Amino acid sequence: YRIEHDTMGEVRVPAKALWRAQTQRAVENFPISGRGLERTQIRALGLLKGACAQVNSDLGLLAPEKADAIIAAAAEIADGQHDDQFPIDVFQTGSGTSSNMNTNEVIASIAAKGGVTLHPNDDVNMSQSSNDTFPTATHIAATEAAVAHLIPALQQLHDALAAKALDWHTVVKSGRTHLMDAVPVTLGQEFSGYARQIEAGIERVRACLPRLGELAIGGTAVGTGLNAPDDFGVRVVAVLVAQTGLSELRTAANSFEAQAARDGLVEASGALRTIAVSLTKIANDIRWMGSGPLTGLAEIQLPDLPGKVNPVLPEAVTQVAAQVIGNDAAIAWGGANGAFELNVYIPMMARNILESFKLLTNVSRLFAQRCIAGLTANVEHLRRLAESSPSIVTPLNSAIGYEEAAAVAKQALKERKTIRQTVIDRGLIGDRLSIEDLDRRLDVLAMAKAE
Amino acid sequence: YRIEHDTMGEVRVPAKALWRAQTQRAVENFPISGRGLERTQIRALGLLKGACAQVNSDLGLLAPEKADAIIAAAAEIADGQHDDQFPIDVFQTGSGTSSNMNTNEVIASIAAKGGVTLHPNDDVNMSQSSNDTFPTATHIAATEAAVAHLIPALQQLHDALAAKALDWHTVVKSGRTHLMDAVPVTLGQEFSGYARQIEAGIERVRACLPRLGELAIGGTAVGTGLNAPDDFGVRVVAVLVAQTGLSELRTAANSFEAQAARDGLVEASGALRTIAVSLTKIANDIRWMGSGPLTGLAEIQLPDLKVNPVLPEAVTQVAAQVIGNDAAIAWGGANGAFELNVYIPMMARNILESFKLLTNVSRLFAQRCIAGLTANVEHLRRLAESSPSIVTPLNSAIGYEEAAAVAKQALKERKTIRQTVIDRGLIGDRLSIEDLDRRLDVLAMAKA
Amino acid sequence: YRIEHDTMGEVRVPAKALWRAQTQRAVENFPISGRGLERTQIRALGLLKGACAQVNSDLGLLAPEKADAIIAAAAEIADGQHDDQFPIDVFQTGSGTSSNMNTNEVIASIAAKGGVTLHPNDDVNMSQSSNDTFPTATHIAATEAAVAHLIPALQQLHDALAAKALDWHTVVKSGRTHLMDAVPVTLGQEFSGYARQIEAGIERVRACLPRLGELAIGGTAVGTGLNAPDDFGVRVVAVLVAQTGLSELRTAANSFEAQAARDGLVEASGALRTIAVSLTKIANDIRWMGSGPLTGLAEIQLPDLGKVNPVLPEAVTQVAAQVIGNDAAIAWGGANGAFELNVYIPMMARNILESFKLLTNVSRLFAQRCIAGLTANVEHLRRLAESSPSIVTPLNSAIGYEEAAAVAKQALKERKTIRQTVIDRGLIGDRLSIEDLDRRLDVLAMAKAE
Amino acid sequence: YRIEHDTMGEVRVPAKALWRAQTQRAVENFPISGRGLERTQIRALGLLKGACAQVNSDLGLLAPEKADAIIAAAAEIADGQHDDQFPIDVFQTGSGTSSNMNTNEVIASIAAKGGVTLHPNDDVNMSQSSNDTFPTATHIAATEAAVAHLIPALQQLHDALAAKALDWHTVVKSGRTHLMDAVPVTLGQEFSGYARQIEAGIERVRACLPRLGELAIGGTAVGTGLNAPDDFGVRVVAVLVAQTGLSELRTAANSFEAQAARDGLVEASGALRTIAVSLTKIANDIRWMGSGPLTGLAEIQLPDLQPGSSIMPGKVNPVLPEAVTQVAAQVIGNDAAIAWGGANGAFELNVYIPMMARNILESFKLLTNVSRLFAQRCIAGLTANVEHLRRLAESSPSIVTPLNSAIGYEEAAAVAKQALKERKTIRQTVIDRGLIGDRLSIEDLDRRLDVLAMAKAE
Ligand SMILES: COc1ccc(S(=O)(=O)N2CCc3ccccc3CC2)cc1NC(=O)Cc1n[nH]c(=O)c2ccccc12
Ligand SMILES: COc1ccc(S(=O)(=O)N2CCc3ccccc3CC2)cc1NC(=O)Cc1n[nH]c(=O)c2ccccc12
Ligand SMILES: [Mg+2]
Repeated sequence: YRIEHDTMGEVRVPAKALWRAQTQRAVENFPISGRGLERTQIRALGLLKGACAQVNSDLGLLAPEKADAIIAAAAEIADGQHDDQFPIDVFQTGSGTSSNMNTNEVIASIAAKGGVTLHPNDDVNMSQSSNDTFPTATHIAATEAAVAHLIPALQQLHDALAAKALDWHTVVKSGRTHLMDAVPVTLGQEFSGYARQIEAGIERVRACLPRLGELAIGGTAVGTGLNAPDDFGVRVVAVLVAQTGLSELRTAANSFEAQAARDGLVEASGALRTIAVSLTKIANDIRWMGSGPLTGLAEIQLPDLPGKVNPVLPEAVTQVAAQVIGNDAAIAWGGANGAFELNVYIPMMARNILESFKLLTNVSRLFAQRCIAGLTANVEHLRRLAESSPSIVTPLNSAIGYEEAAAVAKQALKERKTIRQTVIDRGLIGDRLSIEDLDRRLDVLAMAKAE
Repeated sequence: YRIEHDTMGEVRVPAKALWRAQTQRAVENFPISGRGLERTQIRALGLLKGACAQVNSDLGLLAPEKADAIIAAAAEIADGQHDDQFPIDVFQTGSGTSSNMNTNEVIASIAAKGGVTLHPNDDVNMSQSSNDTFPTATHIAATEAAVAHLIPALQQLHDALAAKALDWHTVVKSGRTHLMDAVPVTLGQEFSGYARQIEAGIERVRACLPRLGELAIGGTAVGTGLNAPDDFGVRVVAVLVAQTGLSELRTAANSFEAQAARDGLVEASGALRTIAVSLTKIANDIRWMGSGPLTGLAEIQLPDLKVNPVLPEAVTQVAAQVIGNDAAIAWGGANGAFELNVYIPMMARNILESFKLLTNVSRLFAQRCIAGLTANVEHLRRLAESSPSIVTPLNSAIGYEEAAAVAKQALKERKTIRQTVIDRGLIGDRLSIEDLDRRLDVLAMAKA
Repeated sequence: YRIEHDTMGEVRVPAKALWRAQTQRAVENFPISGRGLERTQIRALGLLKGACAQVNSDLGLLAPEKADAIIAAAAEIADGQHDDQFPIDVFQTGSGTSSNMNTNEVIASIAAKGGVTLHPNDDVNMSQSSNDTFPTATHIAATEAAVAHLIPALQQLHDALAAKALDWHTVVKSGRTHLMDAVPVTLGQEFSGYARQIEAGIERVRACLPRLGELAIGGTAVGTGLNAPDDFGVRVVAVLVAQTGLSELRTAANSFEAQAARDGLVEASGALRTIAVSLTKIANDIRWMGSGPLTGLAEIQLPDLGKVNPVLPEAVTQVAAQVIGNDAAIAWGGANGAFELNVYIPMMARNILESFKLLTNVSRLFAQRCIAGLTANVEHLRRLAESSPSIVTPLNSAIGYEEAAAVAKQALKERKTIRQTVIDRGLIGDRLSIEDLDRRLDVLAMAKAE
Repeated sequence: YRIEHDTMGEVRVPAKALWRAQTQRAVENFPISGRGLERTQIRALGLLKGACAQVNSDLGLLAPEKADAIIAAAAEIADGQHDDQFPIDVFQTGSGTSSNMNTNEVIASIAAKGGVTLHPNDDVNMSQSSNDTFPTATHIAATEAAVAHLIPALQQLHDALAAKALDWHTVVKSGRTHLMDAVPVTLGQEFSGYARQIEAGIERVRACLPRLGELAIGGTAVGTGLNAPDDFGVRVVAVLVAQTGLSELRTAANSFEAQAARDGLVEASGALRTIAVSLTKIANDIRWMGSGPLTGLAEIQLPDLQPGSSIMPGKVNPVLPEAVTQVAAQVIGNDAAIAWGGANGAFELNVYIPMMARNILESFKLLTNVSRLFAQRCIAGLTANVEHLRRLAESSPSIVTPLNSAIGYEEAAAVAKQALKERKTIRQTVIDRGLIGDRLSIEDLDRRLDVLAMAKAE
């Protein structure tokens, strides 16, 4: 071990570690979850520290040699070379200051190897505060997870569901309302519904981006921008947009709102919770569709991970959905409980919203590729049940009367025959209606209003 | 106390009641909460039945005498004249079919008083099903609640907060982070943050309207539109837009999504939940600011309705209720099956209550709390003059090196920057007292 | 439209209103939800005011003619005769002081009609504060809801489920795991599981009562009992226990915890949330088992209120959703007390008391109008159990797993019993008698019932 | 690397991996969270497989050399020696069958290193199924977390709060109701309330154990017990209780309820949710009482744990109350996830077990760890600003009430008005208005205005 110090005194630190005294104190203060920042969060802190040093350099506030060493070290952090040098618990000081110091200290150590002396706070934290940096890194990570990862994953799941809507356009089957047999639909129409739920999910994510992409950087300790250049925020955002290509990143509309609250994470988590609600309905219908092979609905077969496969992907999707709903409740709880100039629930809110992004992204692509794409429909079976359902007797009423339509439905169900065969077996053809009229009235695909 | 004849026997119905047998059976079946539809929901059911009758008349499917009687009876319901004719529990069949039939029966009874005979099903429910009517009325009610009521109430609260942000632009005070003394801010800056939260709230509600305003009407039993005209939905929506002025009402993008799911309600509830989260921070800050007057922060004085912060308490309690309602909505939203989500009456109760609570408490908070707040200006300046200071504004006078030495000695000896500058003998040609006091001025440090 | 003169001006009060100026101001201050206190919280406020007057009379603090007038007026409130005299919104001052004052004013107005003058504060609120009364009434109402109403309702549902478990003891059917076919169970075994869920629900409600029944009365403004007799709490609780028979009512273990927090309501709501979770599983299984009549599971028929919509399972799952939401609102209020007082009490009381009422009413309806009248498709369920690929495993030691897999495939394709398939494939002989086959494919024995 | 053969083809497995083909398929099937089972779940799966092998040996179903090898391998897993051999995602098949097979495969691989051949299914999974094992291990883990870790941690916090309540028995201060000035209390009374919240928290955990400790073992695939000995569950429970000392473990009252539902986890989460609600109140009150030191309430001082800021060099922050309130938020979210999973079983199996297990065991761990840290690094070192607190109590308008019977409520109200206006003590204001004489001696004033007696401390 080695001796390091801070404004509170002296601290023993692992002789080898890139982090310094403040990080070590936080390792000792917060042994709670045993989990630290995720790859996406460390990448965002690296991007931000690089962009700050670039702007400080551009404003002649920081020596070029120091800015260059920060930019190079921060690039190594953003690329993933130093993940082991972020040991601090998620459950740390609410502003995320410990993690901010962790980035500063690691950057200084990297620079030192390369012969450059950086002061973690006077150089690596120049023009910044703990209060504006950690939420900025959080909103970069959440915006990147929304734009670069979740939206493309939902688009892949949308396309797989729309492809089934088209493939199954004429696959007529029983409708089901209240779980009870209803007038006909097609599997295609039901999948067009699932596709619309996912398309609307993408619209929900896009609608939250004008506020999710807002960054606190430049507001310093309390939102006033004291101890930063007046244009720090607009300059740093311009660097982050050019480096990431995320045009959704923007300076906060109000510098006080951006630090006193995290309402943009609450808003975004509501979009994710809505997707989790949509995915629950889609996955539940699909596993019920596959149920059997004998005693269930046996409408479709899920691909094996023939008719006896456990619906394991639907199970993963509905478990992810449960986790997103829980995470959402934790996010709203932290969101509400800010005071005055700072919301001090940022590390916990960050853990939860980034996890929700990751789970939905990963499960959506698996569901699309390994469940949706390989579903096969029991087409003739579905049509035979639709043609045999008491639900389709209604259009006979005007030809044969209510009482006889009811007797047809009862006999068809008891004898396990089609409506068409029962109407013939009861001797109703000629008297009340012709074969041509019967085939028009009982055409189940026409009844589903599909072609 | 009259008796009626249902195809499972004899049903006694109160004599002044306009509902008939199906509604009276639903009253007997669902004695669960003892609360029925709200007036917003009754109004929306009246609007939908008048619009359907109009379109069935325009298409020649319904005789103009019957259409006229349905339209007149529907206008009375939409006008609030029959809010006592809807006795069915919220906790009813999950399609809302019972309340749909309640509307059909009341219109039939209103029509019969003017000498016209209507069949509740064949005439008043023509081209509609048991499953596309109650979700349509729910979305009409929620869209009206968002556009005509909530957004203007939030704008009133925004304008009250923004007016204080301007009044108090130079009312300097101490910042607080982690509840600890921080560098100066103004009371106006804090109120500018509150105003932005409510402005972002209005943006959040606006953002959900393209989906909240989607109506299922025309989809009939399963979403296929069987037994409705092909253009029923588009024609009914046009009548509803014309009659209500709500341009946000639209036909569903997908007629299956619009009946299998209520995801539009779940989305909208998320916006309301975010507003509840914002209101909690605003209300909490305001009651803390008003706390004391000896044991608290005593920064502001709330209007009296030793003043208890009763409107901040009402706001925070409303916020709690919107959070619970939101959880119930998401639970019902997720539990659809195949062609129908059967949680509609519960989801409707919860999202329409959330709209109403937020509307009503926002206007009360704006008018009877925010507008009348008074700042304790001299107290707030004394707190600002006790905040930590920084040496940065001395750099141009004593240089980076001396400024850094001032900062170190101030921390070590637990002194202010100001006293440390004086104690180090730094007052001279490089730095007058005037210049020290101008550089460290607390309102300049708030950068207003 | 009669008129009243306040400490702050004039107030118009409805003529047939028994409330006075403080209530009317609260009506004007809080037009938020349009919903006031429930019948159970009005009753509890009457109970509490009667017992407080009894004790103030017993200690010689209150003239007995005034105490008698309060006791008579409070009894009318407790008996539900004045449910229309409580117009204040739920969303009021967070201590429930407005509703406290509403009760004091209504009692004074009832007393006035019988010739007795009571000061709402000095007489009806004697020894009490604005902060220990409303939460005491909340905990009386919630404890009475748990003990007199919800437990007996849950016991009625338990007994209905258990009676089905016994009637269907030998009704063999396919198990289902992951929604896929599995080895046999009986409908009786499944209903015995539902019954245990409800019996465990009753255990969960019983387990929260030591803390749900804790009353703050006597703690006055901050929990110290300043301006009350030292034994006010134990005296008032003893009168409430004697009058109501509710032995679960008790003084708070800690008078500060009883006012700074409402953790007993949060605890109780968790038990109600667990019951809602159990009822969701039971109601969902029942509506799935009734699905059809052609394209669903068609295991049972629900009674009308095999084409019946499952309307009571829909009522039960909707109520369960409301209980879950209410539970989230209660926890939110519970967490956000400050120092000597939690000021979310009216919101918490609304939510907890609604949850109790919905679960009570829907459990009785579910037991009586759904569970009691279910009918099983007994022969059909046995035919599917006897035709399932899941039951060929006990053939392996006779014919090997490869021929057992061939039997399973042919039984499913030809829609025949495993028994008939084994006979049709010519496997009856020295390796397998008809009697040994019938032992190996005895699906009811595979379910291992009593 | 090193190659293997499934029934569905050839699988490559890391070289130092003790898992086999089924585990490697699950790794490829569920790349969702990148997080697998925690230490406590792995331990429980080890305990369970050892107890099962012991019972199968006792009943003469499993050869003793095979049982001894499973027992030895399972003890290594339960001792935390193999925490890196469970790579499967939490978000797996909802019965937890993947993690069950992972345990069977790791045990077979440990035994093979000692020259004994075990079939992961026919030996290590003997008398068990893919559905009654993972929920049994979940309930063992949750019961152990409640009894061995959380209750002791909560007791430590209770004792720290109760010690402050006693040290501060006479530390008089103004009450606060609605955040407004109220009549006197002691800091000791407030801390006795916080102590009771934590003690009630322990009572809530104890009250759930009769159902949390119920185990599905012996139920097999659908709860019937088919393909297992009639008494397998009571025999496995007897072994677990004897080896662990966990008296709360029991065989389920109903074998169907035990597999079709996880209501015991929903119930236990409710107790943890209530503790999070109590901890929120305690931690919020403490950081408010520590607020300032110049612009806040400055009632107490929290022990300094790390530098608060670089811009404000000497500012120190209530970091432990922030950790506690963040944990509480996580426990409330976790609780919502668990209830959601608990409600959505179907027929003979609830298929939300891995997700419900992750959330319930995380809530136990966060609450245990943060409770100990709050007790040792915050509560134990709090110091009260006694003279500040007494000065405010002695200047409070709220304390004029006991003057009423001497000078009347109108004159008492004038004393309060004046004191508050002129920033004086009530005692001094009563003097500066000449009221000491006939109706009121100087010692009679000091008896009426005794702020500690007004707090009515036992
Ligand atoms: C999950 O639903 C099923 C699963 C499998 C099969 S099956 O292909 O394996 N099948 C062959 C057909 C048959 C012929 C004669 C006797 C019995 C059977 C039943 C077995 C059918 C079904 N549904 C039905 O039999 C539907 C049904 N129709 N008519 C009714 O009167 C009736 C009464 C009660 C419940 C359901 C029914
Ligand atoms: C809800 O499940 C059902 C509902 C109704 C009925 S029914 O009684 O109305 N019925 C009579 C039997 C029959 C005879 C010949 C051809 C078709 C049919 C089906 C119609 C059966 C079923 N289930 C099945 O047919 C089950 C089944 N068995 N064998 C399979 O190979 C198969 C393949 C795909 C899907 C399911 C199956
Ligand atoms: Mg003070």
